[PDB]
Amino acid sequence: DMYIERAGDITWEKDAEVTGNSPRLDVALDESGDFSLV
Amino acid sequence: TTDGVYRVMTRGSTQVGVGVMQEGVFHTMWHVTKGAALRSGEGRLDPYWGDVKQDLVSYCGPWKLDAAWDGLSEVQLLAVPPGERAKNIQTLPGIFKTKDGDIGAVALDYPAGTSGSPILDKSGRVIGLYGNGVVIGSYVSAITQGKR
Repeated sequence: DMYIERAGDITWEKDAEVTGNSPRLDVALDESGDFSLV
Repeated sequence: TTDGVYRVMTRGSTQVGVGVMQEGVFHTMWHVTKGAALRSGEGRLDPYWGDVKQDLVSYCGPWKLDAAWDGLSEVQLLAVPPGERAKNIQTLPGIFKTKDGDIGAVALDYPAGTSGSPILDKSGRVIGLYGNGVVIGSYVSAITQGKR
């Protein structure tokens, strides 16, 4: 029994928390959908 | 059927992921559902398209989301963590550089049950889903978008 419940509208929020850095990474994507570093 | 962001639940109950309803199609990550049919109230949502390498699946119809990160602007993760109200987290993506081109990436680390949460541009368009990524020891998620 997998099921869904609505959680919200899809909207941008002006008052959003801001955080996180912006790394530049070399990666490879294999046949199984897995990313790895290169 | 209504447009919006949804929890994906399983049976006590556990939240295994998140997805996006748009234009009558439900969008989530393959690793969340493994393509299983989904219950919505008294109705059933059957898988329509899926791809393990993209880690994406759509239900009721073909993949509808086609906006893309512009490569310069901040975006918002509309995170729906287990047990928490949907909330917006604004960030500037970094980049996954691959042999086949660059993909935006967000260096945000939420519980696994947040996988499938949408990432939005300033217009409110879904530019991809959260939850397939790499570890650098912080997690970084690709901004994973399908093809319409």
